[PDB]
Amino acid sequence: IYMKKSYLYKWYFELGTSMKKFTILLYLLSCSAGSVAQDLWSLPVPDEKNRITSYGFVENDSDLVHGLLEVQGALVGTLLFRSEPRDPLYMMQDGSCSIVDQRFLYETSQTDPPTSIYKRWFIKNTQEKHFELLIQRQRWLRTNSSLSNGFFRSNTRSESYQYLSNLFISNGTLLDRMTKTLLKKRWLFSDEMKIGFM
Amino acid sequence: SYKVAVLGAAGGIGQPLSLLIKMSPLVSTLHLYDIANVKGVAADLSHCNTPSQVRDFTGPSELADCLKDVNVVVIPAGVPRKPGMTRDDLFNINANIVKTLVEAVAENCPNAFIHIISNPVNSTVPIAAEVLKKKGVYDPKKLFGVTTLDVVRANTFVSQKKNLKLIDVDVPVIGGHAGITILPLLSKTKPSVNFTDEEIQELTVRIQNAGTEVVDAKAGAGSATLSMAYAAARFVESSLRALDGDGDVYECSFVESTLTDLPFFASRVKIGKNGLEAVIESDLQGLTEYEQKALEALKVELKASIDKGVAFANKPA
Amino acid sequence: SYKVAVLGAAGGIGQPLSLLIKMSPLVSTLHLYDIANVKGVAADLSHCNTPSQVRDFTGPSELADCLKDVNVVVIPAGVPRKPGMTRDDLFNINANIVKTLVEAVAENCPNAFIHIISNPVNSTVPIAAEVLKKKGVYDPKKLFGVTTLDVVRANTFVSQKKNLKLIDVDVPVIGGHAGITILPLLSKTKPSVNFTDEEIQELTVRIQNAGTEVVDAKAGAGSATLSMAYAAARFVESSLRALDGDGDVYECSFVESTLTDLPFFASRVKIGKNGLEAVIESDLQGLTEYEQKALEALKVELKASIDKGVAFANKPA
Amino acid sequence: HEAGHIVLAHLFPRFDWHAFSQLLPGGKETAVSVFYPREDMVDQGYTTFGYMKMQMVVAHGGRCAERVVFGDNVTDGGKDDLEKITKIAREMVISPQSARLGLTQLVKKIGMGELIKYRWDHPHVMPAEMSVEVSELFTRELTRYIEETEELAMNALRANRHILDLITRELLEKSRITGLEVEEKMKDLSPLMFEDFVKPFQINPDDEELLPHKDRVSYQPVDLRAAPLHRS
Amino acid sequence: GLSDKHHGLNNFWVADRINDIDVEALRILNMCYERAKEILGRNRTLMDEVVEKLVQKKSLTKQEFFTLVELYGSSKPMPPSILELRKIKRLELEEMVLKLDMTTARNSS
Amino acid sequence: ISETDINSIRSQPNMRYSETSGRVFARKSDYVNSIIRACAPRVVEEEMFGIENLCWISAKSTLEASQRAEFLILQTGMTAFGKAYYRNQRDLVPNLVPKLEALRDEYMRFAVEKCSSILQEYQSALEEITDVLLEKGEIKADEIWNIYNTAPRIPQKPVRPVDEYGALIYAGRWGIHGVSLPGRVTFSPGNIGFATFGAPR
Amino acid sequence: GDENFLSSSEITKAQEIATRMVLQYGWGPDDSPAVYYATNAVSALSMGNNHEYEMAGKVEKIYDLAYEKAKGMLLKNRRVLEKITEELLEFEILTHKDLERIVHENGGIREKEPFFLSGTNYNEAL
Repeated sequence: IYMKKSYLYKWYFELGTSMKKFTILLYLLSCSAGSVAQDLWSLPVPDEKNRITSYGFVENDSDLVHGLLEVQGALVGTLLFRSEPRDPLYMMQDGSCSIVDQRFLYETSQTDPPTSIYKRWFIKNTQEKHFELLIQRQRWLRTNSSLSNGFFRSNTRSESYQYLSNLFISNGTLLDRMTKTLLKKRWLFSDEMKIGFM
Repeated sequence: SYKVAVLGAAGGIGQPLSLLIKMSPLVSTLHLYDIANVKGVAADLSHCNTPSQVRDFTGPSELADCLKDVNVVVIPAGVPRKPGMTRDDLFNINANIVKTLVEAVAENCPNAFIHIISNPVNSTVPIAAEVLKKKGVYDPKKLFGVTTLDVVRANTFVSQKKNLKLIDVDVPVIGGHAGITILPLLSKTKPSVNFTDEEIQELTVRIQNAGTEVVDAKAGAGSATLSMAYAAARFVESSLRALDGDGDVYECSFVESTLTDLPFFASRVKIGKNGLEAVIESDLQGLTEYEQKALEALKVELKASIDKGVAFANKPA
Repeated sequence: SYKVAVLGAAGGIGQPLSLLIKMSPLVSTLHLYDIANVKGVAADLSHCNTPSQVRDFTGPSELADCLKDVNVVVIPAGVPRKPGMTRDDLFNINANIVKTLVEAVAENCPNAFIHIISNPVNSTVPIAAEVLKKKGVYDPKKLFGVTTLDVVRANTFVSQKKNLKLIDVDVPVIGGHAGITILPLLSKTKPSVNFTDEEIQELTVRIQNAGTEVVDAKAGAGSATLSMAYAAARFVESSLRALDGDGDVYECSFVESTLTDLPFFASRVKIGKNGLEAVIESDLQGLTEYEQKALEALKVELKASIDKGVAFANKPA
Repeated sequence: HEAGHIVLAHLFPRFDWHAFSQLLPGGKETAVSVFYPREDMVDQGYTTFGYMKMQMVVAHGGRCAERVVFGDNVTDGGKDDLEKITKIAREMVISPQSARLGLTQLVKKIGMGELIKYRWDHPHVMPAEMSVEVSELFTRELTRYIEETEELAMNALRANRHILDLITRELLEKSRITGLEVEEKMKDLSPLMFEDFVKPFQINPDDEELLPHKDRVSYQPVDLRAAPLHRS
Repeated sequence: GLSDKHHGLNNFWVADRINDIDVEALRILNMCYERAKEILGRNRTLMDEVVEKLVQKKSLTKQEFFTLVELYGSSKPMPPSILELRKIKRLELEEMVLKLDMTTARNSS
Repeated sequence: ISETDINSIRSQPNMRYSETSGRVFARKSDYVNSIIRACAPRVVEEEMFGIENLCWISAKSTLEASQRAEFLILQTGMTAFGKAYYRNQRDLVPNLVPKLEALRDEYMRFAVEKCSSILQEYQSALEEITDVLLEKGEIKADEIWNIYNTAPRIPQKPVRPVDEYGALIYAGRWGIHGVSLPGRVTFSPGNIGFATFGAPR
Repeated sequence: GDENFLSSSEITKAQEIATRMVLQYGWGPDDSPAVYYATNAVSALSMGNNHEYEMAGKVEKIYDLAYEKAKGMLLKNRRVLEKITEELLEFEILTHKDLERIVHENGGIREKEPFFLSGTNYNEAL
C-alpha cells in the first residue's frame, strides 16, 4: 500500500528470439488485466468521478499493450480469425526502407536592382519558409488520413477485456479475500499468493 | 442506446417506419402504440435479429406506461384518405387524434423529442404547440414538423433533370409541407449547377405537386406509404444522432422560428443535445425575384394554415 | 450494377421487400411487377434519393418485357392466409402463381437467379424445378428456396435465451420451412456455448412454432410481412454479393442437393458467380441423438411434401 | 470576475484554501486570487476526475459571473481560463481511463512541477495518426466535458447571487479580501452547497464481506464507420 | 499575396487550396507565354533586321537599335498610368454625386 | 486617429493614434472591426486603381487580416467553431481544419464586402482627404472629422450579415453527403442488417 | 496454435527482393525500362502521389506471384517434406545424398527450365 518510485518493454523482446505467436496474446492479456479489476471493483454510477488519471503504471501498461499490438500486426506477413488490413503502401515502404538500410549498412525583394535583364528580381531564398510550411501541412494531411489500422486493435483489446471480466467475475472471491489481506497486512509476497488462492 | 416510441405504428405509414426504425444502430428500445392491431406488429418485429427490443402497448389505458423514459416521440397517427370524405372532417379526425396524443405525451414525458407526421403538418404543429402550452410543458426547441419528404423529392427531381450523381445533390426547401407553400431553393443547390428559366419553373411545380401525383397514381388507394416512411425514418435517425452529441446535425424541419413574421416556418435548422440549437438564417437572403415572389405568395397561405391550426387547438371542450 | 426483378411486389411482403431492395448499394435497376396496384408502389419508390432505378410492369402482357437482362428473379407473390380456407386451396393458388411466374422466367430469362418465397416452399421449389425441366432450361445451381427466416429466428431466440451478442450468433438450420421439418443445429452454434436438454427442447419447439405464434398473434390479419421482407432482402443481397465474385457467400437455402435421399433439402450452401458452387458437408454429421431422431422424423414429412409438390406440378392441363 | 472566482471557489466543500484576492495588483489592469491546494492532494501524487472538474468549474467561475451579470456580450477577460479549462479537459480525454476513448491509440511516445500533469505537452509526446471520425469523437468529448462544467458553473452562479454581489461590494470597498473574511461572510448566508467531488472510494479494512461489481468493464470499443455508399 | 484568386491569401489549411495555389502560377506562366508569342509574332520584320545587325556588328548601342525599332516597329498602345485613372475616376465620381444632388433637389423642390 | 503623414514609405500606414490605456475588454464586434480595418489598403487600391496596380506592400495587408481572423476563430471562443482555446501549432485535429477554413473564408467574404461597401459611400470624403494630403502632406484629426461629417454620402446596397452555421453546414466529417442522406440497408458485415442514414453501424 | 517467428527474417527479405525488380533493374510486371532508383542513390524520383499506388500494386503482385509459385511447387511435395522432417528428427544429421534418396524413393517432383514467375512475357534467346 506504499507508493513506488520502467523499461521492461525491451527486455521481453530481447529475450524472445524464436518464441511462439500465442505468448503475445498471453502477454497482452496479463498487461491489460489491472484495469479490468479496477473497473469491476469500483462502485458503479459516478459521472466518472473516481478515476485515477495520469499515474505511474497505467501509462506503462498502455504503452506495452500498444507495442505488443504493433509487433503482432507488423509481423502477420487457426490462431487469428482475421488479419490486419495491411495499408497498401506498407509493402513498398518496407522495401525502400530495407534498401536504404542496406545501403547505409554497406558502407525582401532583392533590393539591389538588376542592371542586366538576365538577373532575377527575387532572391531564390526569399520565399523558402512558406514552401516548407505548405509541404509540412500537406504531408501532415496526407499522413493523418490513412490509418486504416486503428479500429482493429481497439476491438482486440475489447475482447481481451471481456474475457478478463468473465474470468475475474467467477473468481471474485479470490481477489476479494486477497484485497482484504492486503488491507490487513501492509506487505505481501507470492507465497501468500499461492496460500490464499483457496 | 435510446428509446423511441411510435404512436400509431399499425397504420399505413407506421409499419414501414417502425421496420426502418428497428434497423437503426442507435435504437435499443421501441415502444409501439396504436388503438388496435399492435400485437401483430410487435410479433412481426420481435423475430428480427436486431438488439433493439420491441414492446407494444394497446389502448389509451396502457398509453401511460408507453411513455416511460422515452427520448424520441414519433407521431405518424392519422387515418389515410377515404372516399367521400372532405378536408374538414379529415382535419378534425387527425387533429383530435394528435390532440389526445400530445395531451398524453405532455402528461407523461414532457422532455422528449416530438415529431409530427400527420397531414397537414402545417396546421398540426401549431395544434401540438398550443396543447403543450395548455399544460405549461411546451418547449419550442423540442417540437418538429417533418417536411423532409419535400427535400428528398427535390433532390431526386434535380438529380434526374440535371444528370448529377444523386448522393451529393441537396436542395433547400422552405415554407411548409402542403402544396404551394413548399418552395425549393434551386439557386442554392449543391453541387453548383446552372439552371434555366423553364427548367426551374417545371421543377418547382413538379416538387409542389409530387404529392398529388402520388395520390392520383394510386387511384385512391391512400397516400405515400414508403417515401413518407423514408423521410420520417431519416428525420428520426437525424434526431437520434442529435441526442448522441454530433455537432453537425443539420436538417430541414417545420418548427417555430422568428425568421419571418410567421410563428412557424419550415427551414434549415441545426439540432443539438437539448433540441433545436440553431436556425440557418442565410436561407432567406440571396434569393432571386422568383423565390422572392414565391415566398410572398406562400406567406399568406401558410399564415392561414397556422391560424386554422391555432383556432382549432383552442376550441372549448 | 446488377438488375433485380421482384415478381409480386405489390402484395403484403412485396412492398417492404421492394423498399429494402431499393436502398441497397448493389441494386441499380429494379422491375416491380404485379397483376394490380404496382403503379403506386413504383411512384412511391421513385421519390427516394437512392440511385437504384425503379420501373414497373403491369399484367402478363408486359411480363415479357419485365424479365430482360435480369440477374436475380425474386418471387414473393402468393396470397396470405384468409378466413375459412384450407391448406389445399392455398397450395393450388400459390402453386399456380409460381408456375406462371417461373414459366415466364423460363420463356424470357433462363440465366437469372430464381428465389421462390411462396408458401409452402417445401412443395413449391420442386414445382419450379419441374416447370424449368419441362422447357429444357432447368439449372439446379440457379434455383433457391428462401429459408433464412428460420436462421434469423434461431439467432434471435438463442441470443435472447443464452444472453449473447446478436451479431455474433448464427445457428445452423436444416430440413425445410414448414413446422416440424425445421431442425436447428444447436450443437454447432458459434460462439461456443453449452446448452442443457430442456433449453434445447424449448428452443427447438419455439423455432418450429414461431410462425404459428405470429399467425395467431396477428388474429388472422395475415402472416409475417416484415421479418419475411427482412429475410428475403438478406438473401437477395447475399445472391447479389455472389454475383460480384465474393468468395465467402455462405447462406442457408433450400436447394436440390444430395446430402440425404431427399432430392431437395435445406442446408448451408456456398454460392458463386454461376449460382450454387458448393454445399457445406459439415452440417449433416456430428449430430447428437436428438438431432438424429428429429432428422429421421422430419425426413418422411419432407418426402411427403416434396412428393405432393412434384405430383401437383405434373398434372395434365 | 474575481468575485465569481471566489464564489465558485467557496461554494465547494473541499476546494483549495483561499489565501487572499487583490484587485489591480501594482497598477496593472487585472486581478488575482491565490489558492493553495490541500496537503492530501499533494501527498496523493495523482489527480482524480472530480478534482479536475473542480478546477474547470472554478476556472469557469469568473467569466461565468461576468456573463451572468453583464449579459451575453462576453469579453476576453477570461481567455486564460478559456485556455486552462481546455487543457485540463484534454487530460480528461487523453487519459487511458476514459470510458469512450480508453482503448484507442491516442498520443504516443517518441521514446526517451504541478498537481495536474499535462501529458499532452510532454516533449516526447507527439499526436498519433488519427482518422476523421476518431478525431470527431475527440472533439465531441471535449465539447461535452466543457459544456458540462459550463452548465454547472452557470447553474451555481444563478443559484446564489447575493453572496456574489456581497463579495463584489467587498472587492470594491477594500480592494483586497482574504479567505477568512470570505468564509465569515457566507457563514450566516446558507448557500446552495455543492456535492463533494473528491470523496475517496474506500474499502473497510477487515469487514469480511463480498463487495460487489456491476458485472462488467465500462470500456466501449471504438467502432464508428458509415456504411459504404450506393452504386457499387 | 499579389494574386486575385480569393484575395491574395498565400496560405490555406486544406490540401485542395494548397494544391490550387500552384495552379495559378502555371496558368500565369501560360498567359505570359501566349502573350510573348503574340508580341514576338507581331514584330517579325524588325526581328529579322535586328538579328542581321547583331550578327554583322556583334554589338549595338541605344541609338541604332531604337532607330531600327522606329523604322520597323508595330503599334504599342500604352496603358494609362495611375494619374489618368485617378482623373477619370474623380470626374466620374463628381458627375455621379452631382447627379445625386439634382435627383435629390428637383425631386424635393 | 490624431495625426496623418505621407512623408515615409513603410509596410504599415504612417498613421498615429491617441493611445489610452485601459483595454481590459474587447468584444466580438471589436475583433470584427479590427479585421475590417486590417485589409483597407488592398481594397482601396483594387477599387480606384484596379487589380493589376496593387503594390507588393498593400497586397501584403490581407495576410494580417488572415492572422487576426484565425486568432478570432481559434483563440477567442465566441464564434460557432466551439468554446475551446486552440494554440495554432498542433492541437488542431484534422476534423476542425475544414471548419476553420470555411469560417475564415466566410469572415473574409464579409470583411471584404464591408470594406468595399464603406469606402464607396464615403468616396467624396475619401478623395477630399486624399487631395488635402496631396497638397499639405500633414493632416490633423479635426479636419478629418470635419470632412467626414460634411462630405456627401452616396447610398449603397446593404451588405449580407455574417453567419457561421451557414458556412459550417457544408463542413463535416462525411462531407457534402450527410446533408442529403440517402440511407442504405446493408447485410454484408456479420449476420445482421442495418438501415443507416449517415449513422455509423 | 503453434506459430513461428523464424521465417520473418526471410519474408522481409522477399519484401526487399521484389521492389528491386520494380525500382532498380526494371524487371517489372510489364518489362518496363522505367528506373527510379540507382545503386548510389539516396532517394527516389518525384514518384507522383497517386502513382505510388500503382507500383505498390505491382510489387504486391510480383510478391504474391512468387508466393503462389512457391506454394504450388511446395504443396506437391508434402509427403517428401514429412519424410525429410522425420529423418531430420530421428537422425539429427542429413546430407545431400540422403535428401536425394528421400526425394527419389518418396517421389519428389522437380521444376524444369525455363524458370519464370510469369510466362505471359517470356521469350527465347537467339
